[PDB]
Amino acid sequence: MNIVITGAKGFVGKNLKADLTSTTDHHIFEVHRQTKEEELESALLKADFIVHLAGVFSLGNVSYLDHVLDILTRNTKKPAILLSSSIQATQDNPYGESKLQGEQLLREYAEEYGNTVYIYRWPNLFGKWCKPNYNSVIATFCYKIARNEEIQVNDRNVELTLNYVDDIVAEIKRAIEGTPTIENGVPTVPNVFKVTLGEIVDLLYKFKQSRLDRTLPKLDNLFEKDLYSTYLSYLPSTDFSYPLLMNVDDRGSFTEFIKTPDRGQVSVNISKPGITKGNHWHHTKNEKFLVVSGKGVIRFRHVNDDEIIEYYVSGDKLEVVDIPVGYTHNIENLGDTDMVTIMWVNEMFDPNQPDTYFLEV
Amino acid sequence: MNIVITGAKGFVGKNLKADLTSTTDHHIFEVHRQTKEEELESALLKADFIVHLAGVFSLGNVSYLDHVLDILTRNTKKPAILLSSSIQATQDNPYGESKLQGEQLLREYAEEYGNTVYIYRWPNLFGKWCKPNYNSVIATFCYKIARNEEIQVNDRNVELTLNYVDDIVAEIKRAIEGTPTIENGVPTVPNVFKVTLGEIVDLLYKFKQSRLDRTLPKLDNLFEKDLYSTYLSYLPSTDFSYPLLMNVDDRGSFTEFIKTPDRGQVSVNISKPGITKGNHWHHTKNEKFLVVSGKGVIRFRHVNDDEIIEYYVSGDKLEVVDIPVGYTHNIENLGDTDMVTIMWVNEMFDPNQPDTYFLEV
Ligand SMILES: [Zn+2]
Ligand SMILES: [Zn+2]
Repeated sequence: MNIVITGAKGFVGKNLKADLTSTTDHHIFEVHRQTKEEELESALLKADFIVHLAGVFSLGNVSYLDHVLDILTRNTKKPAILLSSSIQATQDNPYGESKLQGEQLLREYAEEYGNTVYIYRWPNLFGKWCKPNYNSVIATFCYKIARNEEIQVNDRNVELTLNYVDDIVAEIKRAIEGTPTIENGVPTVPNVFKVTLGEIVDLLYKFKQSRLDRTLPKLDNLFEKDLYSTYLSYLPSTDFSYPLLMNVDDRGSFTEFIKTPDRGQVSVNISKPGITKGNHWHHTKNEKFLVVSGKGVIRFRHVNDDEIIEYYVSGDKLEVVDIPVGYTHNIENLGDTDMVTIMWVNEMFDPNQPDTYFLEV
Repeated sequence: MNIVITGAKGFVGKNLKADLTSTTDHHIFEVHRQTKEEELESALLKADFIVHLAGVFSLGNVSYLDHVLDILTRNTKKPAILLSSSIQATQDNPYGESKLQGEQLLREYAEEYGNTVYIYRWPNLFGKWCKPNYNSVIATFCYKIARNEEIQVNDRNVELTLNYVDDIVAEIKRAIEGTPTIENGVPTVPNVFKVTLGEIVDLLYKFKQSRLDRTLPKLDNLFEKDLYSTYLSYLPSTDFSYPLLMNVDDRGSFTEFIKTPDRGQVSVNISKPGITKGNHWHHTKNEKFLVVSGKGVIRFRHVNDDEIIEYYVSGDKLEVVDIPVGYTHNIENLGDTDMVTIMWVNEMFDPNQPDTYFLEV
């Protein structure tokens, strides 16, 4: 079908368009405030569904929605209309009152012409293509912090009610096919978050500093997860990468990749053609060795024993070798090319309280 | 100094010995129930510290502690004595009463001869070298489950009070140097756990099945962490490794390594000498690429744009490249040897709700 998006050059617009063009077969007609009146009528008349995302001469009727509905008046089919209103319609301030006037206008128009309408009262939004140093405080904070530019926070206790652009787009796609999410008898976007400005700033700064301490976001917390992804989007195009700390010597190198306080950490060990590393055991520290290039052996020997157990392994067949506690173990490069072993460990490395003890074989 | 360990062939014994010999300079004399009376006197007389871990002719005094104290009677120096009693001393059952008689005996002996004594009331213990199908229900469960042998659980609600052998050993080492952990005026091992048999069996089964779904233990939960390490110790010496699921084709392969619900997952991508993979973008799925062998490029292009950004990278210099949302990206092998890239992703892969969209460049 034909979908027209008013305010298509906006934050939600660019996102909805990108998704719809890739995820669907529908013909998408974009409408922005620089779309000659000629095509505006064109697209509107062709329309099967209208996603009205656009905004709201010091005198005179300048309502854009009014104009749009006016033109749709000559549309054979009764295309459904989606109206993005605000939770501000409640409050009594110019912005809220304006958005309220828009709903009212649309319901009246609907009762006369019969178009099915989906009116949502969205809260503040956040997500990737929002513009910084404009209206969105989150986009501004992400953009600045990712550039070590200082930010200004008047009150960290200020609460924010939000919806992530991903939900917004998923809900619109659901309305587009007549299955909107209803709650309290009205269409309403799911997963609304209530967060403090302070919590946001902390999270953002943590995201930036996580680059250095190889830290990760708590991914089972929806808001944090969504915030992390949007933060990444405001990254300078020349700052997508960062150098890791390689510990180098004659045997090769050992590099930490990812560290977490609850699921261990993973590092990369590189061993030169003939060296052997290890020959030690642990009380409770334990690992998972995975060689992704080269070939060699991982040897074990229970502390109270003489039998040596060997595990020949290489990058051709990917297999993990657990390192059970209480066994000294070592790993050796048996090939002529560097051996690279990915190592997962159940805890952070601490030279003061190490849990590793030297013991050959 | 000289440390004698009675019951040195026991669970805590083997552990204390292993640690002390590697972590310290002290001379360790092991004493077990097969140590001729000759040396028993020998070691006891030489002793500077006694760690009494040993146990408690249907008629007659058969108390081993009584005998030990008797011999120490002829020890010039007044070596400190550590006595492992049980929280059972409270209860009124043969075992508890016995352990109570031991404390009493030691305090009386101490008041006369002046030896400083450290009396602890330990709960049930668990840890690596405990023997299965004997007294420890945890060791038995680990040993069996790791062998797909069925287990028998009469009541899952049975509560267990435990101490992990690591704590036991750390506390003894602290007493050995006169700085025992005091609580309620008595020496007491830290980190006591209270767990249900059912919680234990669940955890154990989860540990075994985690092998297949590439899952990880919740490492910030002390009991689980300790339990996981002990479970690994009961693994058959021929079952330390497991095969990973390699997705193979012409371009190379993609293998999942580690999966978690809260910190993402990491996989291993292997690319043949000239292929290119990717050419897609995501809404909120994001990654971290790290090439550990070979060389190539990671290309980016914002969806609403034409500029192509390139990141030349290889295994010589280890550097992570974040994949920001909203940019299509692809990675290509520019070398003549296979390229292996470690890939961390913020969420599990789901072909139904994929968050990946094809888009060249
Ligand atoms: Zn190790
Ligand atoms: Zn990707």
